[PDB]
Amino acid sequence: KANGQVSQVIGAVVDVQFEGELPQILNALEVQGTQHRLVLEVAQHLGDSRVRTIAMDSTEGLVRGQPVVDTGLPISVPVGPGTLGRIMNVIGEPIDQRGPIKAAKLYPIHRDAPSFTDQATSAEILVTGIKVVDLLAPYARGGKIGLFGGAGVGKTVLIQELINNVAKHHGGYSVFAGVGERTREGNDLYHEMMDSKVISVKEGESRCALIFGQMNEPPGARARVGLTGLTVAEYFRDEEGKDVLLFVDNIFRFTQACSEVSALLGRIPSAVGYQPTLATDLGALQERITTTQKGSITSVQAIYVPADDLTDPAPATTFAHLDATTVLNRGLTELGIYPAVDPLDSTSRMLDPITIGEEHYTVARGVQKLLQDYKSLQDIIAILGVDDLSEEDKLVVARARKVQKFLSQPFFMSEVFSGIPGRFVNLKQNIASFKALLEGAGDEYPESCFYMKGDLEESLAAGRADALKS
Amino acid sequence: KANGQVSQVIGAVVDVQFEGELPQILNALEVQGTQHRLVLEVAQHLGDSRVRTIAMDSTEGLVRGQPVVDTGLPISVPVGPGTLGRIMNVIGEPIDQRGPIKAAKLYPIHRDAPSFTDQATSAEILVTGIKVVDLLAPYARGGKIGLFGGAGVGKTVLIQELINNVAKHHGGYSVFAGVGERTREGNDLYHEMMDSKVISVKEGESRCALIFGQMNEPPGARARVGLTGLTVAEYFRDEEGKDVLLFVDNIFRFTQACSEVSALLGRIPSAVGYQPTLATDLGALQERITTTQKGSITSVQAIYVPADDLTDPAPATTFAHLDATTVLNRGLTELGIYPAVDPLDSTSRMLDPITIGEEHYTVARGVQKLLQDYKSLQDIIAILGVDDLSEEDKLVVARARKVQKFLSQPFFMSEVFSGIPGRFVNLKQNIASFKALLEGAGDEYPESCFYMKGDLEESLAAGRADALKS
Amino acid sequence: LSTGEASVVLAEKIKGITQQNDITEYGTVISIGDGIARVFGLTKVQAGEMVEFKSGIRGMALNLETDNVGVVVLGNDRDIKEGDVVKRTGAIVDVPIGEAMCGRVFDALGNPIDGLGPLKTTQRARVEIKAPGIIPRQSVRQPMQTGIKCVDSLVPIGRGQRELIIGDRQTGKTAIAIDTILNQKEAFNTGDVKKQLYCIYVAVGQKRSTIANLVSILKQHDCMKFTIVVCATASDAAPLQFLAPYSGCAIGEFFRDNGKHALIIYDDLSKQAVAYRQMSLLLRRPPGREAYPGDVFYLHSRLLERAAKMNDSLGGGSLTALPVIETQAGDVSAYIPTNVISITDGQIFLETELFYKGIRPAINVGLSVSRVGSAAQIKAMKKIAGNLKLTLATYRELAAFSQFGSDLDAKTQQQLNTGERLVEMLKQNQYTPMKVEEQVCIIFAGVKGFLDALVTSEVLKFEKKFLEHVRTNHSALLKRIRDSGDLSEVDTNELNTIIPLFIQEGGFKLKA
Amino acid sequence: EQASRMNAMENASKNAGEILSKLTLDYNKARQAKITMELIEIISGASI
Amino acid sequence: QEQANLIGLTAEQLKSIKENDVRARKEFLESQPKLDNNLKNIESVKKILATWG
Amino acid sequence: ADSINNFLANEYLRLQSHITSRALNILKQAQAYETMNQAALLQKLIDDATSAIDN
Ligand SMILES: Nc1ncnc2c1ncn2[C@@H]1O[C@H](COP(=O)(O)OP(=O)(O)OP(=O)(O)O)[C@@H](O)[C@H]1O
Ligand SMILES: Nc1ncnc2c1ncn2[C@@H]1O[C@H](COP(=O)(O)OP(=O)(O)O)[C@@H](O)[C@H]1O
Ligand SMILES: Nc1ncnc2c1ncn2[C@@H]1O[C@H](COP(=O)(O)OP(=O)(O)O)[C@@H](O)[C@H]1O
Ligand SMILES: [Mg+2]
Ligand SMILES: [Mg+2]
Ligand SMILES: [Mg+2]
Repeated sequence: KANGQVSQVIGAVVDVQFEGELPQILNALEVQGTQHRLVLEVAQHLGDSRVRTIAMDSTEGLVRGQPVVDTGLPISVPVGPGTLGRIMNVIGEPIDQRGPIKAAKLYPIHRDAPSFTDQATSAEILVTGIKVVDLLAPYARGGKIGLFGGAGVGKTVLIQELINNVAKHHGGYSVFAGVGERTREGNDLYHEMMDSKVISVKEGESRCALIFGQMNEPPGARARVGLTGLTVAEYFRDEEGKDVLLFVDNIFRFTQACSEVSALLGRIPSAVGYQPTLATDLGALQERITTTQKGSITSVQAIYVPADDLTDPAPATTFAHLDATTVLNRGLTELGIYPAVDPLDSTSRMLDPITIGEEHYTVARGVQKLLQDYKSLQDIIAILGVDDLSEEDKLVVARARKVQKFLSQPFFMSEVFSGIPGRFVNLKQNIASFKALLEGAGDEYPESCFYMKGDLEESLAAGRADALKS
Repeated sequence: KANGQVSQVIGAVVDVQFEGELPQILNALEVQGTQHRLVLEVAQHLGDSRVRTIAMDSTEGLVRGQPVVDTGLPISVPVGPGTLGRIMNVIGEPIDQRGPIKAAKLYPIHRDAPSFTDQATSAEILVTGIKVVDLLAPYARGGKIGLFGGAGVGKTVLIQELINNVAKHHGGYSVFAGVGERTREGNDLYHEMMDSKVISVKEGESRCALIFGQMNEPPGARARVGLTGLTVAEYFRDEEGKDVLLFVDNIFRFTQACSEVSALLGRIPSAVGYQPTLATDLGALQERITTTQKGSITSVQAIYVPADDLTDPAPATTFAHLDATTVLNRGLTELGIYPAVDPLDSTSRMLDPITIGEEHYTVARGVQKLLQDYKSLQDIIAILGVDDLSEEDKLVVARARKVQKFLSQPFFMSEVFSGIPGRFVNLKQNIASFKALLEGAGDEYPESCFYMKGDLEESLAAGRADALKS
Repeated sequence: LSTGEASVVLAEKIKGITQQNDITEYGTVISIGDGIARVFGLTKVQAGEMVEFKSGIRGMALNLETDNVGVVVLGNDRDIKEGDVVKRTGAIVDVPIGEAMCGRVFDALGNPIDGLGPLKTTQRARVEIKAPGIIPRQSVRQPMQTGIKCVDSLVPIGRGQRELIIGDRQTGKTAIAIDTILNQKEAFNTGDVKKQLYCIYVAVGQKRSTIANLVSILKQHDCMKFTIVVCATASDAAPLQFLAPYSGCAIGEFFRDNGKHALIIYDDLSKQAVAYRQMSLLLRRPPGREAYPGDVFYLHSRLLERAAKMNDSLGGGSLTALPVIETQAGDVSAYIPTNVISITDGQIFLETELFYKGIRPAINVGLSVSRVGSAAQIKAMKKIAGNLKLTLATYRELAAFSQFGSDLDAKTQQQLNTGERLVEMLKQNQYTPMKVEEQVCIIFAGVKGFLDALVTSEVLKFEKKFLEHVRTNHSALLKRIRDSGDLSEVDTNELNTIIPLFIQEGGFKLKA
Repeated sequence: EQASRMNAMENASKNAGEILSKLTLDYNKARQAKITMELIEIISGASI
Repeated sequence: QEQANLIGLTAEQLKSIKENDVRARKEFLESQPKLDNNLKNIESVKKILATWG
Repeated sequence: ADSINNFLANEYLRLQSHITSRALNILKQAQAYETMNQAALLQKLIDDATSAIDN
């Protein structure tokens, strides 16, 4: 019927003038007479039959007064086994050139979070194979995980490792959502997924869904692409009931995207320019990613730290919603330690004496206390060497270096970068490895033999060989 | 007959719509139909017969169009001996539940400061009983006194001691204006003055007035309740040539309260968010608190230093108006010394060799130089220690520590915390005690006895007692 | 009461149900966005008055302008549309209060989210009410046992004060609150109404999964029977997060005015400031420093100032507040933390370094302080608490010389070791509250220096073994310390004699 | 002893200067961010 | 009739009460003393503990 | 002799406290169920009223 008419176009925000029967908020509107159909979500009713909406695609080419049709429903994206192995757009359009997606029903990307009555704990550890992770901040399936890191610190490489170790062996479906990232990784990930046989064109395979909101998309798209992929995950959680691995690339872009459009929507800037609805908008997206009685969703979410400022409102508020935390430090990367995980900043709710074995708890605190004490002395160690340091303190410093170097290990996905084969460390080997190291097993060997090693026994073989050659 | 009417209500700011004969600025308006007496102070004339006012009580319950009556005069509060020994509200209401207040007449809280020709300034030592104060920062009777302190440094307890030591045995009256502080302290002080007989129910007694603008009051009231207490002191000053003791609690709340509404009033925020009229608003209050031909006022006002940042605009401007300054340091509290009076930062306009005796001035600087030298040695002592110092420096550090610890004095208000009964130190014994230490009279005895002592003789007696004990 | 008599009263009550409806003014919404609704007309509306939309969701009229009215949507604002009807109820925001609140979980508005059944309550109090005056208050002279050794000994909390749990993320801020609720359960079982303390937990901007885990722990320990949980999650609108603190506070005033004792625990208030900031910014109000409104200080002050100790004339009730504050990088110089510290009486600083060095609860005694001081502690505690502070003070000083080394005087070695015993003594696990009388015994053995004999690694386990040994054999001793509340000389001699004796009895590492 | 001590103080004073200079850069960087933050607050309040 | 109608204690409802009484007994009797563990290894004491009941 | 004489004495009180506590718990526990049965009966009455409205 085209009851709406474009009133004004300002960047990604477009207003539409209707004669009557205004659409509800969050409803999807389609502009007519423009290739590459544009979808507009209702956000505010400015009055006088004027509604302000956000644009998902480039607004270049729009003309004031152009008609607009009211669908009467929010953006509905296809969900079901058809999305498996298929790449979707922020508005549910397939961008993989694979044909139309076969979905039983179209669910709206806007939905309320699960109630308080429908909530499950699911306190079960998730062995990822990374000793530094399983030791300090062990991930638990069905809980929320957060990866904090700056520009070029190893967030993507870490995600690829988890996918190789967890997603492949996983039984239930999976969902990958990219928000404001380089499209090259999306292409490499898709082809890499096909080569690994994780996904195939044959029907009945590819127990994993792919969603991409790469930077090429304009504002508004990177802010709602997560809801699209999240809706695909909620379907498997409630309807299918099986476990789901919701891989979410850097999410800071979502919050950033909102800020990029908040100013245009007439909102007053926040402390450092963000939108005032950052907490609520982010909360609605975060409260929906939770395990319930129907199914569990183990979400691995990356958080980009702007300018390495952890005190920024966006990442700071995210900590309160995460169960397991893994903060990546750039200082470690300079030293060559990979994965550059900060053990004193990587917090995890799963770490407690009652949930995990008491031995695992003691070994964890032993390493944290060791590194914590060493960290309290790095200042003086910089001004002057450790020679003048006390004997007991020198032992702490010496053993701290051994543990720090042993934390690093090569990844299978990062095999091309370093050039050495990856390592998969079992949980039992992880605990036993650090247990013997804290006791003073490999203290006699040089700290170099522990660099990029999988198990403690591997470092001893290298350390013993280094002593034999000389 | 009400001429005005409520037109706009947002937060604590309320606008009234008048038909004719608008009220002058600062006038008191009475709203009719409220469960509690609400008073509005005219602040700005916005034109079109509109006036913007600030509410003294909670604005909840108001209604647009509610009639407003014009009193034709600013907020008038009861003055006279009837207020002595009674708690009063910002608008003059008795909140002590002891009945109505009897006043010979009502004076306005807004008035012009006394002229310059009739200033009649005078300097007179005030023996407060505190040795550290009477020595380094002597107070002048009839001059302003500032107690700069952070959050939880001991400035509130120090005020209680000054009242216990100065207010009592005072021929004239005293006024206590507590603005913005917690109400718990108010109830404690009220019960304290009652037990200490400073206030009583029997008429003709209680030579002390109490005013409270505690946190429980909304904005605007905390910014003008201070003026109410001043009007009471001004009455006792002009009408009777009696020395008035004005004990003002933390005043930063006054400037803070103004900033809480400065935004809504239309003012542009300052460098630190304060109102542009900070200097003028503070100047109008400081100029009114001064001695004149009729009477004198010895005002003891505390300045809360948020985050221990003395560079804040509010306290920075206050230094220019104060005669005596008492800056509290948090480091001393960590050492256990009380009162934690910073000897270097604290200054007094009376600290002049011409004003006070030359001997008093000499001993004062002797201590300041001793402490200043000891502070510089802390750097080298940290790395090398006291042993590596020369004999000259060792004696400096030795006497400096004894003098620093000897500054600590237990007062009556600190008995509950420490458990040692308070003590009063005279000016003569104070100067003589420190003068002897500068000459090395106590260099032989340990530095432990020169801690929380009143007089040097008390320290020597305790030293000998410890000897016979072992 | 016979079953027939009760049924008749039940039927008679259902008979006497009145329902009156009067003309209620309504207005149209000029605009709606981000939860803010501009309403046309709807005059003679009171500030903060409750209004109902077409869908059925409520709203609070905050901004009363000559042109329109600024209303905040108290829920999801998807169904709201331009021109919709808005009916004013005629009553300020309120919430249900009573004894039935205990054992349930409600939201900011007060609706139960447990799903068990409707709330059976008849008393409703206004959310925002003027705080008590100066006369109704009373000096705090009753201890509020939290169950933590370091807290109950160094930073005593008396019923009626305000203590601030300040720290960084994952520093044990919530762990302290849980331990307190668990400790009060024992006093609830025993028939001592003078020591029962109703617990109220206000969750503001927290994931429901965490609150779900929180409630399960209370039921596990059976401590939910006397706990009230108010939930204002992140998905909840900012006004809900803004009213939830005051909402739960009104529930506490019930026990306060009724001579009872209630403990309210406000979660991170920084989240409230963001919701309050968001609510203010969307209303087109001029922002202050850090984008927060000008009267943000009045917010927390008005909320915390209500907690007080009512005098005996009103029943002697008391309301204790334990607001929590989350710091970004341990910087307490920020605006919001600085204000809250100046409002509360004492503050508990949590350090991340101490947490990872094994000092859990990671409490920085150097900065923590309480206005009430020893006025709340019991006689048997003040005597031992005083010496404990001095000993710990010296140990922190000698900490540096430990690195210096190369020599150690006989006494310094003792003071260095003695302090190490106390630090190892104050440590406490999670979900393990201790009784007040038990702490007095352990804290006593530490200051006296008996712990200097056994190795430090054996001090923590010695605590458990010692307490168990006392409860079985020395039961009369615990009763006297509990009833009388004082450590008599007879108990000192007996206690002073068994502590050295027990250490020799049990199998420990006596070599210091 | 005196020989090694002198060399140690030289290396220590050297390292002390390098770190002191590094923090100076961060101090200036933080100074610019401080003026930026405060200035935006004033503009935000002046806008309305 | 109200005697039983008001309080209709079912068989299983009273059965649970009876099990608690038995449970209290077994706990009271089977409760053995807790002394030094590795020191009470005498043939006599161990025999008594086995037949504690 | 005095160690066993005092043991049986204090043990006798512990047994007495065990019985009185058992006799009191069984009574209080039974009362708890009795109140639950009464509430369930009355709850059915309220449930019948609500169903009548629906009809
Ligand atoms: N006293 C303690 N003893 C043993 N473990 C503890 C203790 N305190 C915290 N932990 C562990 O720290 C984690 C949770 O910390 P906690 O929630 O208590 O601090 P928090 O400041 O409230 O965190 P957040 O700010 O994110 O809500 C858990 O892994 C817990 O096991
Ligand atoms: N496990 C690793 N081991 C060794 N080097 C690595 C490892 N991970 C990353 N590097 C290097 O770190 C760089 C940045 O990693 P990346 O995940 O791409 O950061 P970003 O989050 O910005 O995408 C990579 O280009 C890679 O060269
Ligand atoms: N003379 C004193 N000696 C030792 N401790 C003190 C002394 N005075 C106060 N303390 C402590 O200071 C705290 C009170 O600080 P306060 O005076 O109220 O600061 P503020 O003025 O900011 O409110 C109390 O906990 C009290 O135990
Ligand atoms: Mg990356
Ligand atoms: Mg104070
Ligand atoms: Mg917490």
